[PDB]
Formats: sequence, structure tokens, C-alpha cells
Amino acid sequence: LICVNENGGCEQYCSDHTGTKRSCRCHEGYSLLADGVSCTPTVEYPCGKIPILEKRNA
Amino acid sequence: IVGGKVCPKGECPWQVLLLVNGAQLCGGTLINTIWVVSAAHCFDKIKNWRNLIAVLGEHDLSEHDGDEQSRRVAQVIIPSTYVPGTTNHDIALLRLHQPVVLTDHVVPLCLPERTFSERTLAFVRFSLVSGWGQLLDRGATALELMVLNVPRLMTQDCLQQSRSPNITEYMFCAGYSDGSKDSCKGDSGGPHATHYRGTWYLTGIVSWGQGCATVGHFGVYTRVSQYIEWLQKLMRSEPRPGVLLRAPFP
Ligand SMILES: CCOc1ccc(F)c([C@@H](Nc2ccc3c(N)nccc3c2)C(=O)N2CCC[C@@H]2c2ccccc2)c1
Ligand SMILES: [Ca+2]
Ligand SMILES: [Cl-]
Ligand SMILES: [Cl-]
Ligand SMILES: [Cl-]
Repeated sequence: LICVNENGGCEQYCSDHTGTKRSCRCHEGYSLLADGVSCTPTVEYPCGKIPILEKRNA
Repeated sequence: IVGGKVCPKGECPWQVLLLVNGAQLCGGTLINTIWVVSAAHCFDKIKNWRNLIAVLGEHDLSEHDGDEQSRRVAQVIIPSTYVPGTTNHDIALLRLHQPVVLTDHVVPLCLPERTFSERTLAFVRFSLVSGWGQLLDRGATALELMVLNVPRLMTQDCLQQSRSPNITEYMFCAGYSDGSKDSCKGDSGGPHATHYRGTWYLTGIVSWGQGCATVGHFGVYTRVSQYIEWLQKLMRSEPRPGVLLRAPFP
């Protein structure tokens, strides 16, 4: 996996590393799940999420 | 915004309204509790830097509903490369005097990493632009916050499809050449927000164009990906006396 294709499979941010290595990362207010790709909020009002819609779909 | 719709209250929670002596100046985008991104050109005619107010949680300008939060603008930071009265480098970073309180109605838009924005977000076709600008060319501005979905063009395609400033590497075109749908003057500074896998990001700033939803012309937006490292560095800096700060770019 390389970050230039399909975002390296990362939900958010992607770093290429020496090897066939890739590390996904998350914005502040999120944490990376054990899948190594997904980001889940760690705070009530993470950036880029619309609370009245997140609660509409909870 | 021409040819959009009302943004349902709370669905554009990063939108900022900038006021000068109570009068609508421009939009902006909240990216953290104390930081707002707007357009440099918003500030070309400011005389008293101390009467600039940012409002978060605004929706209907005709009423107070208690979700609004107003703050003084403590710092307006503009890239050294921006020249007043011209189009390039049209970005400003505003430091609020006190943080906003995040609520259902006040939420920052994520400022993406450069690589992510360049490699991924730049290829998401549609993105939302919003503001309280003119609903028509030569028309009244909106009382409720408006929002429009606009498709982004590669600049080579914008130049081909358009028919006067260059579109530089610090800009991108988005919208429609058929005169139906655009952002306009009074939306300047507001967000061009891009969704990717469940989260929204800041990709552009309403910057310039011809007229407003003018046939043959697309909206032009500051390419925020060019400024991520500039912004991040400034957000780690101590405030300096005096509202306006010109900061080296790159
Ligand atoms: C970099 C700004 O450059 C320019 C150039 C021309 C120009 F019309 C604008 C105006 N902004 C926009 C933004 C988006 C537009 C779009 N999507 N479609 C069509 C037109 C649009 C116009 C603007 O702010 N003006 C115009 C009248 C005084 C005021 C001003 C302009 C400059 C400085 C201060 C105030 C900015
Ligand atoms: Ca209101
Ligand atoms: Cl939480
Ligand atoms: Cl410093
Ligand atoms: Cl000052």
C-alpha cells in the first residue's frame, strides 16, 4: 500500500515509510483503530463532523 | 451564494461570519477553537483593526437564538506574498481573542495534511461552499446561511472551458460556466469544504471571480493545500502586538 493510491487505504492521513510500509494517522480528536486505517472520535466535537447529523445516525 | 439552498441550521457549523462595525464583511472557516481561516482580500480596506468581530454558530441574521458566539479578532495574519488589490495568495489566518466553545452549532472544519489534500481531497469532485453573500448578481445578500455543491476543475480545464487574472498554482476553479450557481462577493473568505470518508476538510477559500455566476466563468478559490505548513507554523506561534501580521510565505 502507498499513500498516493486510494489514500493507502487510510481513512485520514497516510505516511509512506521505507519498505512496503505505510502508517495511517488521524487528526487531533481522533484515534486510530486496530485495523490501522480507521479513525474514531475521542472527543465530543471532533473536527469535520456535523453533530446534528451524527446524532441523526447514532 | 447563487443557486444553492439554505444550509440547515447546524449543518455548516464551521462557518464564520466576519463583521466590521456590525456590518457583514466576509465569511471564514473555524479550524480550531481560536483559529479562523478567511481571505486576505477581506482586509484590504480595514481602517480600524479593532472593530473586527467573528461570529460562530450564526444562521439567520435577523434573529438571536443563543447559539451564536462572538469574539474579537486579535490577529489577522496574511502571507508576505499577498498584494492588496490583487488575487494571488488570498488567505488570512485569524486568531480569536478568546476561544469559542464547541457545541452542536460550533465545530471546526479539519485542516488537512498537505499530502492528503493534494493526493486525495483534490480529486473529490464536489465540495460545499457557503456564506451569507448575494443570492443574485447585483442582488441582496442572504439572511440565512446558504450552501452550494460545486465541482472542482483541473486548472488546465478551467482555462480551456472559460471565456483578466491568471489561475495560479495557489488557486483552483470550481462551479459552473452556465450562469446558474456560484459563490459571490459577500461569500469571500468562506469555506470550500470537502467530504472524504465521513469527515469534512478545508480545501478552499471563496476568493474571486467575474461578476457572479457569470456565464463562461467559474468561481476561483484559494488552494488551501499550498498553505497547510504555513498555517500550522503560525498556529504554534505566540501572538504579537498589533492586529495585522504579515508573515513570510513560504
Ligand atoms: C482576491 C480578491 O479578488 C477579487 C477580484 C474580483 C472580485 F469580483 C472579487 C470579489 N469576490 C468574489 C469572490 C468569489 C466570486 C465568485 N466565486 N464568482 C464570481 C465573483 C466572485 C467575486 C470581491 O471581494 N470584491 C469585488 C468588489 C469588491 C470586493 C473586493 C475585492 C478585492 C478586495 C477587497 C474587496 C475579489
Ligand atoms: Ca442568528
Ligand atoms: Cl467521545
Ligand atoms: Cl514564536
Ligand atoms: Cl493594531
